[PDB]
Amino acid sequence: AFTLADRVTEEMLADKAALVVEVVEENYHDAPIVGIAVVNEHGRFFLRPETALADPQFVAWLGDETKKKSMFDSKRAAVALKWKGIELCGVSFDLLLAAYLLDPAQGVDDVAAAAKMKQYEAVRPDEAVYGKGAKRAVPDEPVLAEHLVRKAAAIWALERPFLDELRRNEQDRLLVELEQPLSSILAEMEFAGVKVDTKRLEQMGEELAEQLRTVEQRIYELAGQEFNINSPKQLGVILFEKLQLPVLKKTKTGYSTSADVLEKLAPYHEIVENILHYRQLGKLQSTYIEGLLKVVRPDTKKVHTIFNQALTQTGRLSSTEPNLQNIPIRLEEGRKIRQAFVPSESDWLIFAADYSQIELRVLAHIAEDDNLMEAFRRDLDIHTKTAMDIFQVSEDEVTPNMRRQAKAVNFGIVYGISDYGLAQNLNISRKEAAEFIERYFESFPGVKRYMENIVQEAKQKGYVTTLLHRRRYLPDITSRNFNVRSFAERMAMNTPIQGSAADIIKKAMIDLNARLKEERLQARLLLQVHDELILEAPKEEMERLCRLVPEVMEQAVTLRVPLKVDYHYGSTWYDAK
DNA sequence: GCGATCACG
DNA sequence: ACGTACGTGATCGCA
Ligand SMILES: [Mg+2]
Repeated sequence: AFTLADRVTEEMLADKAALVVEVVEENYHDAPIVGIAVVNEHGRFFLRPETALADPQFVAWLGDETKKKSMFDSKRAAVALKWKGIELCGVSFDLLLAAYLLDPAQGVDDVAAAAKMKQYEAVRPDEAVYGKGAKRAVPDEPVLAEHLVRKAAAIWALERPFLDELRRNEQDRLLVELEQPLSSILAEMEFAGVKVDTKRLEQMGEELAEQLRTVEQRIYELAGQEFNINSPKQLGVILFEKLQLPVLKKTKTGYSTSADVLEKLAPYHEIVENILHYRQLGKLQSTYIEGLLKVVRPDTKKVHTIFNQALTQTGRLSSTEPNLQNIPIRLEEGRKIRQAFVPSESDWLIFAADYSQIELRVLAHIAEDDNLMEAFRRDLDIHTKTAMDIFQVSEDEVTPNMRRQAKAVNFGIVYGISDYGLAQNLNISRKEAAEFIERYFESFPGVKRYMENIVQEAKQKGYVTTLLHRRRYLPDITSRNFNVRSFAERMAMNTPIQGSAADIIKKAMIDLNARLKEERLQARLLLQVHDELILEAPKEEMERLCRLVPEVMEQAVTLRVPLKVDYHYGSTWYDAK
């Protein structure tokens, strides 16, 4: 039972409560709050938001850091409230982040899924209540109120068991000192948004519609026929049946036309280079011009991403609607998209700071590999040094092709090395790749010992860990299926590296936000892209940021090798290079 | 809805 | 003998 309240009472404002501030729309930016539930020592309450959020005592309670709240996905509530000019403080327990740290593979995305981890089933999945996709809707008040009170009651009854298990895992500080403070910082970043130069985007797309038409007509002429270049089935028929190009592959999905296949097919027909170019331009038009403009707010011309903090299996963030972690940079034609990402105020600039080789520096630290540690203590070009070691040549004798192949070896080492995977990447034989790998481990025997030991540890304990005690369970490590077991072995090798790098930049974000506040700088974090942080600030703060941001990022943790941070700034994101 | 594809670190 | 590089999200075509 619970109270369907018509007005806020003092009983509802106790100094510890489970709080539900329900936002049903997936994108919570400027979205409605459909209902509120409070569970505390005095009872269970459902409040209508138009009543509660207009009540000064309830708003003061929400903003009082000394009034502690337990929630699920507090960032969603905090951001929805920010759009209403209401501050949420005092969130001491977030069940979504607790569940994520205990086991990221559960895919916990609602209270019911977290509750099932502790045999609590007296709450419905959100999808059962609201529906999926187009059939989605807020139910009538009796159904909605019971659901919100059941979620608040579940949070109330799950905080202790979840904290107990986090404690046993030595993850309690990871929740309270890393993920929960980070959630508030991410909320600020998403709410600030990034300003988009939409007229430049519209022009850029224009440059693109003309070039697409040009290459599309060239492809039709070369194919001797007009067809749907973007259809995988149709392209494969044109290439491999009409034009009779060679098929170097498997499976029975018609034919693969991925860029790695087309790059090998290019010497056989002029059409292949044009299809690759058409693919590049069409990706920019559909995803990064048209798709971006769809989610720009028409009034402010800002995009407000949502950073999913409880999704990836390694501890990284992800970014949605739009994804601001995969904006084009590698080819110049795509890189120009970043000219459309601009500071949100006049006379401000974009400032970008990135870790240099954080994953291999983490590997040097965790493996305690003498040669790799010394390479970073000398601040060597790690791919040139790896080439020197594996091909047994002096620095002057490293050719560009040697550095390229050594770089691919380094990628494989971080991903979880295999002769098959390296051979596929470098387009060489498994035996040739195995020789590269053997040479690598002769030069980096500590890395070899580390990789052997971490796979054995994953088998023994059932999971692997990161520097700050994030965990990933790997039950497939004991599979008698070669493919299944090999997947788990690569995850055992990769997750402590990628995940520790994620831990470090998350701590850097917390440290940076604190330093920006101490210095009373106007600079603000806008984005994180795995190993880099993107800020905007007044032009008059650039000199201070050039010293502050790299130092904070470099000092976030202390490893057996230095951390190194590069930085750039300019008038647009493109120019911060 | 799902696989293929390609964008990023 | 075995055959996938690690981690993500958006779009498209097609069933
Ligand atoms: Mg970098």
